[PDB]
Amino acid sequence: IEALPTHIKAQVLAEALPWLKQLHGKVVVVKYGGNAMTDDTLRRAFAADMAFLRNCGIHPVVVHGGGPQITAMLRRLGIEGDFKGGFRVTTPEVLDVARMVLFGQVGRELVNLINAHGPYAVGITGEDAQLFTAVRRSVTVDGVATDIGLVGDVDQVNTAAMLDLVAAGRIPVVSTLAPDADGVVHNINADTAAAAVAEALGAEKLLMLTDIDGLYTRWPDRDSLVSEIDTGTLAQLLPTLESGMVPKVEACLRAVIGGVPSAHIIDGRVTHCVLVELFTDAGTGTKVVRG
Amino acid sequence: IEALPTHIKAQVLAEALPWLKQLHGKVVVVKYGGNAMTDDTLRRAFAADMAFLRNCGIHPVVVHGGGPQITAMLRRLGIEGDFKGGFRVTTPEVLDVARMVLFGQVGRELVNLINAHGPYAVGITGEDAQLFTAVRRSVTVDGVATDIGLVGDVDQVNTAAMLDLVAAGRIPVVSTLAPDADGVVHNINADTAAAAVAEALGAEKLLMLTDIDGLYTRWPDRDSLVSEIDTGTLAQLLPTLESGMVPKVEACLRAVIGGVPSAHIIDGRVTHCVLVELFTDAGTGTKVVRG
Amino acid sequence: IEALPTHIKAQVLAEALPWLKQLHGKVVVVKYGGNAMTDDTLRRAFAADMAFLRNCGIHPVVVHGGGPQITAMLRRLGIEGDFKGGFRVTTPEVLDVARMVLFGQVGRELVNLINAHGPYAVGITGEDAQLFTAVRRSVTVDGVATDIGLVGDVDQVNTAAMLDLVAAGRIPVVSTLAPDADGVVHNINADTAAAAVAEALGAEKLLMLTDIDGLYTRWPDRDSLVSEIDTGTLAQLLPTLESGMVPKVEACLRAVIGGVPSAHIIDGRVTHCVLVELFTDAGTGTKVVRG
Amino acid sequence: IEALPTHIKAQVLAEALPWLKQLHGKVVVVKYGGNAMTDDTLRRAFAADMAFLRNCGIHPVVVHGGGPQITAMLRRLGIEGDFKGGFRVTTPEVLDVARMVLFGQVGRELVNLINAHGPYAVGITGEDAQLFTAVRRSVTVDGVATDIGLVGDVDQVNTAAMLDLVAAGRIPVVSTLAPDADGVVHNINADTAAAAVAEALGAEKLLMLTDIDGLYTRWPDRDSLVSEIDTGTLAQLLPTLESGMVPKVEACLRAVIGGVPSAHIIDGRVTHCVLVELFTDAGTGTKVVRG
Amino acid sequence: IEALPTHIKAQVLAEALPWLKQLHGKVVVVKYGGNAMTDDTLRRAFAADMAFLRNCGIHPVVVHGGGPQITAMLRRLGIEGDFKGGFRVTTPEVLDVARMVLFGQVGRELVNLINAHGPYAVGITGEDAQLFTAVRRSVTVDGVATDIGLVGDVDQVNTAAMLDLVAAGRIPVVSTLAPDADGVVHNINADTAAAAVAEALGAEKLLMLTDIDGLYTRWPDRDSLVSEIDTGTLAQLLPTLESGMVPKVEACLRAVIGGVPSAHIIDGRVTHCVLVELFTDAGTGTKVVRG
Amino acid sequence: IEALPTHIKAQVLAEALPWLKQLHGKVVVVKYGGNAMTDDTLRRAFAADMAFLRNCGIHPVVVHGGGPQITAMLRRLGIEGDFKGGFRVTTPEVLDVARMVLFGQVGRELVNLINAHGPYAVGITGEDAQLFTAVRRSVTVDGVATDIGLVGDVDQVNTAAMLDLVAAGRIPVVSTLAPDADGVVHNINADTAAAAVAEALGAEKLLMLTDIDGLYTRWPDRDSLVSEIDTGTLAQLLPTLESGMVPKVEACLRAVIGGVPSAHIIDGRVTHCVLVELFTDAGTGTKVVRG
Ligand SMILES: N#Cc1c[nH]c2ccccc12
Ligand SMILES: N#Cc1c[nH]c2ccccc12
Ligand SMILES: N#Cc1c[nH]c2ccccc12
Repeated sequence: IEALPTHIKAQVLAEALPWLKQLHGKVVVVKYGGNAMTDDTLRRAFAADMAFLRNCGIHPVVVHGGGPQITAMLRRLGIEGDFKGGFRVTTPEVLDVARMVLFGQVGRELVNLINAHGPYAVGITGEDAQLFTAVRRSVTVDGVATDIGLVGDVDQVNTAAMLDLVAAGRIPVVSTLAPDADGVVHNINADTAAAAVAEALGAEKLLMLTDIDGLYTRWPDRDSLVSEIDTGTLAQLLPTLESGMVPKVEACLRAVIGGVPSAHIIDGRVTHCVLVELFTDAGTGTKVVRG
Repeated sequence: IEALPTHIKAQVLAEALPWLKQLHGKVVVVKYGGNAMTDDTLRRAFAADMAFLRNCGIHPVVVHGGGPQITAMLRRLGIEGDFKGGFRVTTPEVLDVARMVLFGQVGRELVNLINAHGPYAVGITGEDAQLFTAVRRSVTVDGVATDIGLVGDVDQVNTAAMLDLVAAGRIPVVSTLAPDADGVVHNINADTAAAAVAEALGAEKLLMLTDIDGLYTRWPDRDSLVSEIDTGTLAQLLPTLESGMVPKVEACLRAVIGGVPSAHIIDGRVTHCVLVELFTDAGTGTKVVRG
Repeated sequence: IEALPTHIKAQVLAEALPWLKQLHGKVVVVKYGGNAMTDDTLRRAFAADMAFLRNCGIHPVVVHGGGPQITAMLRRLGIEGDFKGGFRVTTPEVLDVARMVLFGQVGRELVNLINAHGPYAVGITGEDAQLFTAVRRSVTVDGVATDIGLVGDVDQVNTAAMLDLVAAGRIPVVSTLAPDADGVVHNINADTAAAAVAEALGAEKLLMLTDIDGLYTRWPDRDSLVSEIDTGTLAQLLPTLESGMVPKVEACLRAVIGGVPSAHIIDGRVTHCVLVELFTDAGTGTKVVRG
Repeated sequence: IEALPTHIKAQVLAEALPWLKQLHGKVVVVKYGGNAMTDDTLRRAFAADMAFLRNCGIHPVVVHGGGPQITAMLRRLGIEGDFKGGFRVTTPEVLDVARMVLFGQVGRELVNLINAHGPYAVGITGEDAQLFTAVRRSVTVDGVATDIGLVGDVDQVNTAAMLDLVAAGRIPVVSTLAPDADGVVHNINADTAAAAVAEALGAEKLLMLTDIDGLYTRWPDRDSLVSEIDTGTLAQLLPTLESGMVPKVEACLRAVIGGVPSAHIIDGRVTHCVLVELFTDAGTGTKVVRG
Repeated sequence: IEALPTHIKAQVLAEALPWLKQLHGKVVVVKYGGNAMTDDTLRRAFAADMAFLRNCGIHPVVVHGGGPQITAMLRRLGIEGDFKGGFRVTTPEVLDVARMVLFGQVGRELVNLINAHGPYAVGITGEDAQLFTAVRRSVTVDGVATDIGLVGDVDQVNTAAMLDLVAAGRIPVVSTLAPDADGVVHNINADTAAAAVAEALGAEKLLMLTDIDGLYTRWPDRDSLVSEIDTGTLAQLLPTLESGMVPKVEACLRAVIGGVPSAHIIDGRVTHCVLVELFTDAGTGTKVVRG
Repeated sequence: IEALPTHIKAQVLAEALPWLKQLHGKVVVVKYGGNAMTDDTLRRAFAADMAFLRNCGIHPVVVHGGGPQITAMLRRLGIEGDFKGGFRVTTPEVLDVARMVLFGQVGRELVNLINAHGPYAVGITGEDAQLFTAVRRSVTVDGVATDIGLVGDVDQVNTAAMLDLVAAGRIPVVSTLAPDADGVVHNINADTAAAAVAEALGAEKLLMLTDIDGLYTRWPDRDSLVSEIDTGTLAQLLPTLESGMVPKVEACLRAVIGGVPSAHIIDGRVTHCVLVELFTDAGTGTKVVRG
């Protein structure tokens, strides 16, 4: 990284300035999962980027997933699953495991990585300070939508308390569990919870780290990768995409329709993807705006 | 509770007033473990008492343990232990389990119980916002003090950040894990961590919930239960007590010598023990002051 | 008070918690007169209860009367009265006496009693900082309503200045005198002034200390004492009650219709009546709500 | 006042500017008694001057007396006095009268006069919010100093609470009564209480309204009126002056020695004496500084 | 100024009080030019009056002109002018000169004069902190309105930033230059800029220092000088006045129609004209109100 | 700038993070002159870098020179100079010119350039709000140090007011003129004024833009350019350097000895020199630390 002439290091730094202005003082929600979360080099870069944002006076909020880690813990504990469609039923037992893996293991790693740069990160769920609630969701399994246990969608968000915590300079690292109106804690899909947090906080950008270059119109035609797309066009192509992309795309729609200026699907396999998507025009992600 | 004449309900309420004045605006650290934590009726009463304090403008801080729950999880996961003396060696594997049980299971239950009364509780470890650090401790096993893995004593405490969180009206529920100066997370004995938090925050009282009526000079002589005792006298009798009481008593000494006006050993088997110790002179606990 | 088992002292304390939550941070206006004001034991209990409220983060405002003390001072000064109906005409001379007795004697005693518990109470009239104004009221004497001198109803209240003084932690002790729009000070009936203060400050409760168990439908039928009643029903029975109860009931109507959630007529002959009405369900008072 | 050329109205206004700068944002304690308090034209001018100060961002504090009004009330009430030396013994009965006359009559008139210009004045004694305490004083009667009842000197002053009330824009009008360390209210000489308030608040000036042109070295030699004098010189001539001037001069000494930059003895028989002493060099008063 | 009896110095000071109340805490914009700006004695008096206002808790804002000083500098620099009608075309060269004379010479003198009394004045243009913008204005020259270069009218004003600077206790001294929406700096007529600042800041008064006794209906009939006039009447006589008075009168109309309670045309040849217009009823100026 | 692989744009951005942390919330004083100030491309880059810093929550303070522009204006005005040694005597006439060129021309250009990115810059001298004072300096001309008119060194700095203006988010652009203790304005060398501002504000870095690669031990030996040097070593080589470097080096010594962690001499001929010196390790400047 040293053979690079310094007059060019200068220019890439200077070229960040219009995005520094656009995001100064603003909320950016980042959904973090996939290989950016399981590879050690990408993890440390991700944590360093959160520290970066925060040392620019930008206000990151991290929502994390952890599907595979829950599955591994359930097998270690010998807890046999029930499955309707392709969905595990989350019994009270499974939720306790989900909660202790998400909040007590996965969240901790990111909190510690970020905090290597300063006292920034703090972990939380909807349970803490009543920051958000859940409502039980059913799923559609080849016809009759059905019940699959303590699985929810975000209900209400304590917008005021959340922004107080951010204005105080903290980086909330959110584990997606929250109580319903009766105090019963549900597990919430992390992609959609990111969308709901972004909308409630008036975020400027939703960033969705995913394990793909970006959105493909006609996968796997290479000459079909899009750079930008509107929600209306993104509605009419939703029924066509691979299973893995549906939650990430529904999140971007639910956010951008909800007033978030842009949602982005970026590649988490790229080192410092966040820095390149926010401060560079050479990003590989795809940007969703309204229309 | 209705056959009680109302002129007497009045008097017990009025008799709380001098302790309301003494504790208004003040920090009270409560170590919470034992049967007050495992029995459902005592749990709900404990949570309701934390809500009480907080609706009197008193500032509770809860430090919780969970030794037995860690042990059960380790057996469920089939993780065989190593033991020096009577101490389990906490390998990196054991700490990950300890942390996920303490923060992701035991802390969650108390947060949810308290939050049934309002948005008060928030869970945290030393990892969050760098609130406190640990330093590795060795243990003395019948002679040569020795190493037993990632087990620590509290090092430094971010007093300012902690009191900000309390002045904001929150009830921190602390899980005793914290990073050392190198970012490596240790498990801290909860009794001694309570003592260190109390001293750092300038608490007015340390409350230590324990499964005994109180301190016995000469157990099991009944006519030996003390009501109050000074630290100097409490130093010279320390080498004489049952194994279970040593950490609770060392905590009270380390706190009261450190400037906390009084530490109390109260019985957690009593419903609403906190209310009776703080707002009543008919408490069964034993109070430690300096001298 | 010591032969009472401690597990029962606990329960009556715990049973206060839902009213602590309901009133935390809220304004409670208390009209204080009668035998709770002239008996020494009831006085000290009343003052101690105001200190209690204030050490729970509740915000009491005390409005006091003093009819009989004015009369005694007038006789001591040999000032002969004029009477239309049953009403003394308050000449400029009588008002100067009323003001100096109410503010300079009766208010002082309560300020001093309360302040024995801390720097809480501060005395005031509408004259101070222009906190409220009066408008001259006429009275109805068996037909033609007529003039009886410098006697008023509360006009406007400086809501902002009043709540600043309360948020500062003070317990205003109000003597009901205020200037009209021309600077001429009037004496205001204390019961109705309490109602107007409660409505202006957005109080949660109006407490009216009176020398009776509570409201009787058909006095003196014992089996006619009510526990709760709505304003509409309380309008249609108003023309039926003893002379002494009319101002206390008109106050509760004017307050509850004005948005105060509940007004209460409680017995000031009961030691710590305030504590039992606020923090106990075994109260003897009668509660007025809208409907 | 109209035949005066306007170029000269201009100059006297401009000539106030260096005292506006000196006193902007500062505390001025004014002892107010005598004929400035009993003549209606001088009263209204005094009140208007307090409003003036306050509309210049200056912070007046008024301490008032009222000796003669107490005496008249005692005679109206037929309360016979006891006298040691020339001093009335203030029994509990006399104090109740003193307090109700000072706070409930004399203070009220000034509060109302000032408040004709805005919501500025608020009345208070040491009893309110524990603003100051008294300590019982004995007197020297031709030899053996002796006890004369509930008469005190100011003990401690709640400097913080007092300046909060002033920074809030209020003009405290102080009646000199305060409780001792046991809650027993004493009457304090107003001249000396003014001196103690001035010293406690870090006032810039003490103003002492008195019924004389100013200090005379050798009364009644006309060519003996002084314009300025230091405390050391003012100590050595104290044993020589008329009885009426001793309390006013002891006040100025106790204040200026206590750090108040200057104390002034001005003539309260002069309309707007305060304005002329503060904003004009043509004052008739006498100024005391240290040395 | 000493042969004046002191009882009369008192009365003129006391007679200022109702204007102190009216303007306490309020914004007063002062247009300053003409002989009050070029004569040394009038300059120092003007600066002293700004200090006066500020030491009364009044908030002056000074807008200054400087037409003749620009002309002299242009001749010193040998820059030949172009003239359409009677108007100099302000080329880029002329504006650089105008800006450096207005901000770098004329503004500096007033800043320094005022600051002799304290740290009050601070100089600024629309360029600083984007405090206001300009829009290019054309002029009407005996028919076809035409372009005369970089000359503007005030466009938008950063009301919030301006009042922050004033609430901080500063006296802004404004040089009328500001950028247009494209960053190109224009010179703004000072009289009309004063009117726009007054309206944007919600000033209580606009003061326009001019070199005349006041407005004459039928100049030069002496018996035609007016003391007060409404905007409607001031519209219909505008087409009749001398060239020099049109900008001063258009300013007063644009301000008073814009909600400023009164605009005043006062004589800047009078020492301390500001003090006499604000704090005296013997002013020679003419007051404009709406109607 | 597009043929650069994006994984490398990422790394140079990520490599800025440790200097973002070091300077977040801190003061950086930048002396700005020379060719970075006269070339249009370097000007716009400089202004953009100030906007950059400010959108990272860093607090730049710009001190500017302008020697050559003063000289040109003096010749345009035909003002003949007097010279002792190589120094122009600054008469009152020369200072008025210096002040109007520095504040009214050179400062304006930078204010406008920076403000193209937002409302950040505000121009000021020591005259404004009494922000700093000067003391007359003499010079040493081949022996006898002598007087050269109204030329000064910075005396006192209003540290509090200056940091208020910066905490408010403003970028002060300072023109080095200030009054002495008698109100007489002096011109201050900009290099040394930068050093004094840096020391007074507790800056983290002093940046000195100069027209050279950096400090040469033995100019013009190329193999003599230093990267870092301590003050003690920088004292003993000071008597050896070219005339142009002495003020820049004396500034760095006076700053670093005064507690500023590092002063830097960087090349203003390099586009975005500020960005490369602060956020890159490939800088060409030379850093001065204490020792
Ligand atoms: N709200 C909230 C919080 C939950 N955990 C925390 C740790 C430090 C500061 C704040 C919070
Ligand atoms: N407002 C008001 C007050 C009237 N008297 C007082 C005494 C202490 C504090 C505040 C006030
Ligand atoms: N806004 C603004 C300012 C422009 N110059 C200033 C000098 C001192 C304080 C504030 C400002």
